[PDB]
Amino acid sequence: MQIFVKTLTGKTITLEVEPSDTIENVKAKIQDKEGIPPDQQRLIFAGKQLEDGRTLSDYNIQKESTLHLVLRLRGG
Repeated sequence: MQIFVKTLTGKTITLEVEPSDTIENVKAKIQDKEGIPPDQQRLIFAGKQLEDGRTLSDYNIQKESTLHLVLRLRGG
């Protein structure tokens, strides 16, 4: 099933995913596509960061849901 990932500035990256697979599986597509490594990738649904080793069903992320892609540098 597909979701939507939005970058900082506001490019939308349409992205396909499997709901009982993990956030790591989401990140490996983003990492193929754009090329940000998964430590530097930070995916925000709403105002929670999604944990790595959990599924999309855990968070309750579904078809045609918007995730926001911002980065991880050093400070925060």
